[PDB]
Amino acid sequence: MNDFQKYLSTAPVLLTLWMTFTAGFIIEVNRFFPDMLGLY
Amino acid sequence: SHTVKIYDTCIGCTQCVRACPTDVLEMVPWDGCKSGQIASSPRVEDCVGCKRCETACPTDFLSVRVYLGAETTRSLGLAY
Amino acid sequence: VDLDYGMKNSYVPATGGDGGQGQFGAQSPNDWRVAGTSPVGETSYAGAADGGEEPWFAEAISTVSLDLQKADETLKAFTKDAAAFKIEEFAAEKPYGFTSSDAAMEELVGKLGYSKFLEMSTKQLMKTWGT
Amino acid sequence: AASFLPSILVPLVGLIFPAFSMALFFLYVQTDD
Amino acid sequence: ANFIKPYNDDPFVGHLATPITSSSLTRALLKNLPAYRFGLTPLLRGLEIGLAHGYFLIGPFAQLGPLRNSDIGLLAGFLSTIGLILILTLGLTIYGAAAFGQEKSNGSELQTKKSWDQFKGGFFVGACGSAGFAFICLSSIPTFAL
Amino acid sequence: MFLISWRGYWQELIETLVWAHERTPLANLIRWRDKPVALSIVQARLVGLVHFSVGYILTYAAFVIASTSGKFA
Amino acid sequence: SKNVQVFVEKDAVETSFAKWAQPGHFSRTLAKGPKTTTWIWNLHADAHDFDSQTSSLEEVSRKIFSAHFGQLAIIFLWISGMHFHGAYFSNYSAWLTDPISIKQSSQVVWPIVGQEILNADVGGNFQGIQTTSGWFQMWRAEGITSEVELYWTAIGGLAMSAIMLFAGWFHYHKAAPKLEWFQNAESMMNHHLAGLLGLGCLSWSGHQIHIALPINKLLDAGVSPQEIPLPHEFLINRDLMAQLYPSFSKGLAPFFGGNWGEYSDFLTFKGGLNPVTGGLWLSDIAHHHLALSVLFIIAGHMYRTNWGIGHNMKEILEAHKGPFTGEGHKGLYEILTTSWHAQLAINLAMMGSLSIIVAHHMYAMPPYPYLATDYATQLSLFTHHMWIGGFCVVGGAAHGAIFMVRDYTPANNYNNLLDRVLRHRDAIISHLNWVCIFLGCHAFGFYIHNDTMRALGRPQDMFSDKAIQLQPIFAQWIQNIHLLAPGTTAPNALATTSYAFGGDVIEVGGKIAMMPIKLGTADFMVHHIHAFTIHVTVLILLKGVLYARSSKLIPDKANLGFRFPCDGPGRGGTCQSSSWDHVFLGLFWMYNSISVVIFHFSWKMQSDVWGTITPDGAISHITGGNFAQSSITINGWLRDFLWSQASQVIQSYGSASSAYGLIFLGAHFIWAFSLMFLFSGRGYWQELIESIVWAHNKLNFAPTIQPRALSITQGRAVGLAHYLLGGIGTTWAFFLARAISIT
Amino acid sequence: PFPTFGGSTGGWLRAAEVEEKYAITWTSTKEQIFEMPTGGAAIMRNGENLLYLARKEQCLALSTQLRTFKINDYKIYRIFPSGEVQYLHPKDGVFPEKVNPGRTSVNSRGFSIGKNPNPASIKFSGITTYES
Ligand code: CLA
Ligand code: CLA
Ligand code: CLA
Ligand code: CLA
Ligand code: CLA
Ligand code: CLA
Ligand SMILES: CC1=C(/C=C/C(C)=C/C=C/C(C)=C/C=C/C=C(C)/C=C/C=C(C)/C=C/C2=C(C)CCCC2(C)C)C(C)(C)CCC1
Ligand SMILES: CC1=C(C/C=C(\C)CCC[C@H](C)CCC[C@H](C)CCCC(C)C)C(=O)c2ccccc2C1=O
Ligand code: SF4
Repeated sequence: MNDFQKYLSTAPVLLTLWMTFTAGFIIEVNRFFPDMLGLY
Repeated sequence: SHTVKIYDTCIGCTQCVRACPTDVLEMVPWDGCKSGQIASSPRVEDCVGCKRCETACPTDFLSVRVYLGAETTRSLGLAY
Repeated sequence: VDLDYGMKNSYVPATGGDGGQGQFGAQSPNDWRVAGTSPVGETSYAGAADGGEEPWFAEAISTVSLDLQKADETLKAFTKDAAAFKIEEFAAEKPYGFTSSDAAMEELVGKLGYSKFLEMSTKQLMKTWGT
Repeated sequence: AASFLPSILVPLVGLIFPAFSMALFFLYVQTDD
Repeated sequence: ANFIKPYNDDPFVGHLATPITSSSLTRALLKNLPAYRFGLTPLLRGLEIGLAHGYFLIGPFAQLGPLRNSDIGLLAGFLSTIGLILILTLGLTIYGAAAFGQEKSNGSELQTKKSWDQFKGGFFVGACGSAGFAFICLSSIPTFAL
Repeated sequence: MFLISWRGYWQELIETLVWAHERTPLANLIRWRDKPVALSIVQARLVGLVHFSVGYILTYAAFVIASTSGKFA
Repeated sequence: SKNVQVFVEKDAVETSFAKWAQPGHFSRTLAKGPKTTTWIWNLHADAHDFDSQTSSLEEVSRKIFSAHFGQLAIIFLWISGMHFHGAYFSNYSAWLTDPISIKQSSQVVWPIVGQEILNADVGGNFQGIQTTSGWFQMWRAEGITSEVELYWTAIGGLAMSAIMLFAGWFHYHKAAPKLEWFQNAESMMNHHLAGLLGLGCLSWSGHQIHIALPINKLLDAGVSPQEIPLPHEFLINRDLMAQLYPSFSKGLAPFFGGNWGEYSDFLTFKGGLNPVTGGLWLSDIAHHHLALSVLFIIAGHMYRTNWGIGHNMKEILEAHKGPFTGEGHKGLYEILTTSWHAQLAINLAMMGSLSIIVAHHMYAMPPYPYLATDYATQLSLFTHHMWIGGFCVVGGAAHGAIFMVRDYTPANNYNNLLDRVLRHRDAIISHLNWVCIFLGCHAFGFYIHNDTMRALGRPQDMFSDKAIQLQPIFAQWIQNIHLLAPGTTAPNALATTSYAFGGDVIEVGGKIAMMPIKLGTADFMVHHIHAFTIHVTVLILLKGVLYARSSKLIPDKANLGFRFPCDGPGRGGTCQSSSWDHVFLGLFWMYNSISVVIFHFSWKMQSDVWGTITPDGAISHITGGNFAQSSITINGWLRDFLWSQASQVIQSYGSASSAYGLIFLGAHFIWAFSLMFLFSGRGYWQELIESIVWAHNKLNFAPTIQPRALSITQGRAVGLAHYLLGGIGTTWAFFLARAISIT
Repeated sequence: PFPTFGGSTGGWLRAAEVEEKYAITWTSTKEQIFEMPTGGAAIMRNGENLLYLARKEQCLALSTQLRTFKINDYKIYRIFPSGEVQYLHPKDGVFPEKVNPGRTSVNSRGFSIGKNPNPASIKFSGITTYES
């Protein structure tokens, strides 16, 4: 477990997870609040 | 042909003279360093300009500097 | 042997940007710019090799070689000064029953050949010449 | 007539002149003063 | 059996004695070519070489040139060949000047200034004349029919 | 070609060509007086930049002229 | 005891996640830790170079076997996904009913951000991206009929993927074979040539004879997919098969007896293409595989194993020596049984060469139902396999060079073929250089000559079919030979192997599937250009292999390695003199070569083959036959091909083909981006980085892993990578967009 | 005393006959196969061996290989067209990597690389900063 957590703490892995999360939240925002070119 | 100069920062590691592909460098007696030896360039007429020597120097800045210059058959490595 | 044969070349060092003639000269005394092949029964590159019935491949006929006997001489001549320095130091360190530099050289080189002599420290030499 | 000049000069400028010039340069760079 | 051996029995020269390089056929052909043949004077060497090269050069120009289909096509081809010969002759002259110099002595050695000049002259005469011969020959072609 | 390919490759190839000329009968008669060698590092850079530049200008020159003239003239 | 035995070590490597948390464990140097950014890049570049990670062949070998299992697992997952996507996100059922109208689609995009436009109205009450891999045609040939079957094959794929992954772990951590096991070439070849290929073909023939053939006959006749009996029904009820093929009634009795003729119903040598589907007759394909199977199985019994009979490859190789080749093939066996790189070289080159052959043979002789009329799929497959082939071929050369620098031993190679080759390398390279110049000057000169002539208003002086003509006489002759073969040199055949050589026009759905392809002056000119491109590629690559260890310029290149940046600024400059650099340059020429080939295919087909034919004999080709008089000049290619056939991509915005337009532009960008890595040097970048780092330091912060510029070699690699991606990507979009429209 | 080699197209050319040539010599205790810089494999003789090359680097490269075979008695010479010979390596009998009393320093500057003069100072002089 400890060792696996270290692998999951490696730079490449963390970047992918973080970017996936970031991408996801951006996509989700556009799904519910779509087509915005300004704050209204 | 090319010009090779050695500076006082040499430490007599002998690495440069062991890397020259054409025996241009030698290790001569000296007292400025603990090793008691310094490098010399007695036969620069056979330098091809490889700069392998510089790559081997351990000093902060190369104690052995090769300045490329006039070119001859020997310096241009022409077997023909 | 003319130790300066190579140094005696047409090369003239430039002011700045040139290492110089170095230790053995920078260029061959002879000029490489010679002619090409010639018809049967003729010669072109001065002291060239006759191509016989195949003048087209005359340049492949070697005329420049190294005599093993002559090789020994060149080794001795070019390393004469080094030998001198070596024996001189041996002489300086109070040699046992020393005679003459040359004599010592012959004795010391009679044994330990010559190459070995050149690569031996004065201390080793004195040990060797203890007798 | 001057009108004939294009057909008398162009052959010279584009063929004869360049040739001789190149030849001279070669002889100049291949000579050892 | 090994058909490839070191050239001149020198294992370190950059050449090999292959069937192509050293066969009776190759040796014979090269020995009797005008360039390397024995006894030919510089002029004659050039002449033979020129006669050979001029005859085959008129063809390309005559059959594939700008005025090939014109009635004066063969004449034009001849002129074109002469032009090419002149260019090649200039080259020979220039080469000699650079390679050999200005004054010579040996003599009768294709590789000297005088000999080279004679060689060049022969080439020009032979080449131009050979081209002319081809013009005469190509003027009327035989069908060799009985 | 000059910008992406560097000297080492070409020098080795030129060496082979020298061998051929010296070993081919008839052509052996003629020889060079200046040893054939590959272009230098900086030289190639210059040659390449010039080729790139000349082509750049020439191609646009044709377009700007033919396009404008062909349509409005 | 037995010459061939199984030797395996139990519990060789412990399974744990410790090493996973220690990046760089494989290397001694990298293991120490990161001090500069170079460490990161090196970690990824030395990951699979096992030879440098260990000094024992056994260990290297063990890793390779397991790694291969991993690739197989990935491949299985890939295939599984495709079948699943064809079961849940496709219009196969509708297409199956009306193959001519409905367009194949197996990918659907989520309705996010207007990307839905990409979901086209393909047909069959379905909206999705039109795929071009040819899955539908293959499935029809197999006799899938349903989408339930596709689901099950998908499940099988997933299962297989898992099995392979387990095998990899098992044969590396629990049961690792020893070196002796690996070094059994004769056995391996016997097994792979009789079991993998022979039994494989036989098994496939079984499926084709018992399941595919019957179902496809019914489909072609007109039977609705739902009305066709399930596959198992055919296998059980022999009577049903007898109705379709009236020989199954006799059973296997004819086979055991010598009367193989009775099976002529399903095993045939018809030749040509099925008129209804436009694909090769399945009956012929069944006989094909059956015949091949027998051949392979017989061939698998040629090498000695443990029973005396057979051949020993070493003996065969050593016996073949002649007067002009010294010791001959002596020493090769040891090389190929003690060097993985050497083996990869040969294997990789042959694999790539096969792909190129597949591309040619798969268009001339369409193998699947309803494939020829689908111009998009045809173009996609040809180009795809042409590329895969080029990369593999260059790769073979690369690994060949790695062998010379790392595994070649002078002692084991005295006066053998390899030694003698390296002893006349100057001659070989010199001659090839000339051949390349000759071909290049003459071949490309033809085009330049024509351009000048047409521009100068002198069309009668061009090398054209209407002026000075350069006809491909030899090829024209072979075509006639192949056309007249059926009934003569091939008496039992009924039609030409391909209609390309000659014959009639096969049309399916009003569209031309195949037609005689004629060869004229333009074809001569282009074919010789192909020769030039290939020859130059070989020059660069071969020079790299031959001069890998030494050269007149750098006599000790071997010690420097296979991938060194240079030797220095001396000797006039020694930049890019490694064998790696030769591969680097070779790839650029391979790109050029393949690009021209694929363009030839695209224009020739759209001009002299593809098109529509009326009920009566009126053939209208897509481009109109412009290839003959337009492909003879460079301006023609720029105008009648690139400029005209690119009207689709540039005008794709606002349509389902908009993606191709965006990718076309993106690829151009990446191609240009690469030119900054290919023209610049590390020095400028390193100095720039220094100034940037100054800023970070001025604000009291800077990375301990000191930022450094990419290595010389990496710079070149990054440049080549982006260059290739951009160039190939651009054509990818260009072709696909154009094809969708033409189809 | 030539080693056993079958020939190659990578040997010497005209320069070796009209400009300059090189030669290496060594002694072996066994007949073994070595790789020659020119390209190919050769078998050395049990005793004295002589080989000709066109470049000094080619000769010194072979010496490196020889050291692997534990041979350290190699000698390199340069033969001019007229027959003159120059002994080049080991020059003083002692390999250059080993300090030998009696060798003088050459091309040495007694200061750090950063103490060289400024280019502008030596303008119109003909000398370079590193030679100044
Ligand atoms: C359009 C760009 C272009 C062109 C024209 C060339 C041209 C060439 N490359 Mg090259 N190359 C390029 C881009 C290009 N390269 C790029 C971008 C790279 C980077 C990867 C390379 C990398 C590269 C390598 C690594 C190699 C080449 C080689 C070659 C040569 C092939 C031999 C040949 O066909 O000679 C013919 C050349 C021609 C240009 C043909 C056209 C010339 C006319 C039509 C023929 C008649 C003209 C006549 C001789 C003189 C006319 C007189 C008058 C015009 C003054 C040739 C000089 C190979 C080589 O040198 O081996 C031989 C080789 O090894 N190239
Ligand atoms: C301004 C320079 C110039 C000029 C005036 C010409 C003129 C000509 N060229 Mg041309 N050419 C040039 C530059 C030039 N070229 C360049 C730079 C190239 C390289 C791309 C070419 C490549 C080229 C080709 C490939 C061909 C021509 C051809 C022709 C001829 C076609 C017309 C005709 O009647 O042919 C019919 C020919 C004749 C009626 C024969 C005319 C008599 C000849 C020209 C006498 C030449 C003798 C001359 C003094 C020798 C030179 C000596 C030297 C010291 C300069 C014409 C004489 C064609 C031709 O037929 O060549 C002759 C041809 O095939 N040219
Ligand atoms: C490299 C390819 C190529 C080829 C084959 C041709 C061919 C031709 N051109 Mg063209 N041209 C080209 C490129 C080419 N062009 C390019 C790139 C340009 C742009 C600069 C031009 C511009 C051009 C012009 C402007 C004109 C031509 C013309 C011609 C024609 C005249 C031929 C001539 O006089 O040659 C003369 C050839 C020779 C003297 C020698 C030929 C080579 C020999 C046969 C080789 C022999 C080798 C031998 C077999 C070795 C073995 C020997 C051993 C057995 C002993 C001919 C059809 C003219 C014409 O009328 O057009 C139709 C013309 O006016 N060309
Ligand atoms: C070659 C394999 C392959 C490929 C390229 C695709 C591609 C696609 N599939 Mg598909 N599929 C495949 C195999 C494949 N499939 C197989 C084998 C099955 C059977 C299980 C399926 C079942 C399937 C379904 C059921 C669906 C798709 C869908 C899709 C599309 C959306 C993909 C997606 O989820 O995006 C979004 C991606 C995600 C939601 C995943 C989140 C991203 C993760 C978290 C990043 C990875 C984390 C990283 C690895 C951490 C490393 C940790 C370390 C231990 C390694 C896409 C075109 C969907 C679709 O088309 O809908 C219309 C859809 O519904 N596929
Ligand atoms: C008849 C026996 C047999 C068969 C079928 C194979 C088949 C294979 N070997 Mg192989 N091998 C054999 C004997 C056999 N070997 C022997 C005796 C040796 C020792 C001398 C080796 C040593 C060996 C090495 C060293 C390597 C292979 C590799 C491979 C694979 C090559 C990649 C490929 O074509 O993918 C085709 C892929 C498939 C067809 C997928 C299915 C694969 C499974 C395992 C087939 C097993 C039979 C299957 C269950 C069908 C049963 C029939 C039943 C339904 C009635 C392939 C799966 C290479 C590899 O990648 O291995 C991982 C490799 O590196 N083999
Ligand atoms: C059967 C296929 C095969 C196999 C098993 C190998 C195996 C090997 N090769 Mg090899 N090679 C192959 C094919 C193959 N190659 C081909 C086809 C080529 C020609 C291009 C090469 C060219 C080649 C070179 C030039 C070198 C090797 C090297 C190596 C060794 C180390 C690999 C390495 O560094 O891993 C690490 C692997 C990687 C870093 C690859 C990662 C993928 C990169 C990032 C490209 C990804 C492109 C991607 C598809 C684009 C996606 C676009 C998207 C983002 C939009 C290893 C023995 C190297 C070596 O030192 O050998 C001893 C070496 O120098 N090979
Ligand atoms: C393939 C081959 C071969 C070869 C061939 C050839 C290569 C040929 C050539 C040929 C040739 C190439 C020839 C030529 C000829 C020439 C001539 C025949 C000439 C003549 C001339 C004359 C006769 C004269 C002239 C003149 C002069 C000199 C000057 C003045 C004027 C006049 C006119 C008088 C053979 C068969 C062997 C064999 C096989 C291989
Ligand atoms: C092709 C190529 C060469 C070889 C190119 C050469 C040798 C050019 C040769 C042809 C030019 C046009 C010179 C030919 C000049 C004629 C022989 C006439 C000369 C007359 C004199 C009087 C000037 C390099 O040397 C090189 C070096 C470094 C990086 C890339 C490359 C590179 O790509
Ligand atoms: S540049 Fe090369 S030849 Fe000159 S001294 Fe340094 S290592 Fe020796």
